[PDB]
Amino acid sequence: MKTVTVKNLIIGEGMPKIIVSLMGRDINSVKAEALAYREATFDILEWRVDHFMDIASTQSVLTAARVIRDAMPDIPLLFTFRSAKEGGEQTITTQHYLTLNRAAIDSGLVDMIDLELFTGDADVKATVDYAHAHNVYVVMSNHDFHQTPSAEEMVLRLRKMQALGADIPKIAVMPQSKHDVLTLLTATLEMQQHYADRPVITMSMAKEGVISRLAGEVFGSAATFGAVKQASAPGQIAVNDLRSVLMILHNA
Ligand SMILES: *C[C@@]1(O)C[C@@H](C(=O)O)C[C@@H](O)[C@@H]1O
Repeated sequence: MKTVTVKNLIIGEGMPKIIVSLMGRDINSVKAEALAYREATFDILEWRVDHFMDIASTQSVLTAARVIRDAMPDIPLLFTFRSAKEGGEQTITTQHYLTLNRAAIDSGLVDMIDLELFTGDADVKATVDYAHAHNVYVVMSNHDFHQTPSAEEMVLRLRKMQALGADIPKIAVMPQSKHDVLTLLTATLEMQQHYADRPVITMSMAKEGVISRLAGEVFGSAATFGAVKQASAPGQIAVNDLRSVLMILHNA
């Protein structure tokens, strides 16, 4: 295992780390949300850039990043544009997606970026290498909002992310049955037992999948998302309740 340490937070050891997502449409709402979020307890702040309406302007995006970092100078900060294809709020070109992520990297404001695997292997690998050349970690991600692949498919998808240089592979999948929740836990455990080179983040979405957001320590999901006021994906619970459960499991 190669853990990821960001600002003295060690991802891939101990209790799963709690991530919350800040969603603001404009600079004013990003400011307001940052001030509210800094009164919540969590480990990693994700900025969901795809909720920001002035996405065409790299400088407006960088201004909003500055607002967040000013509000929370010491927080691990994850910059994520989630494409509509993968459950996000809007669609941009691959070129502009890469431009925004490279700008985030260059700014020095962000600790990690999210890169979607299915952007394309060559673009992903180049962007991973760019991030690493500038001391930024990559959460490489995939989201299926319709269904759950087989455990074997999910393992191979996470292993491919490892192979492309992901620091932290991530998969979120939609259960169509309770069995699919167990499939996601089975894939997660297979990574822990047999492919434990990098921390992985996994989740089964929606209400049926909630247990997967709680059982990260035993089966091997290195982080979990909670909601401050609004969920950033189906199935997230209130962040204080998430924290309570994680602590109970860690100390059981
Ligand atoms: C990583 C990610 O896609 C996971 C979502 C989830 O299922 O909890 C929340 C998103 O905000 C995040 O980008």
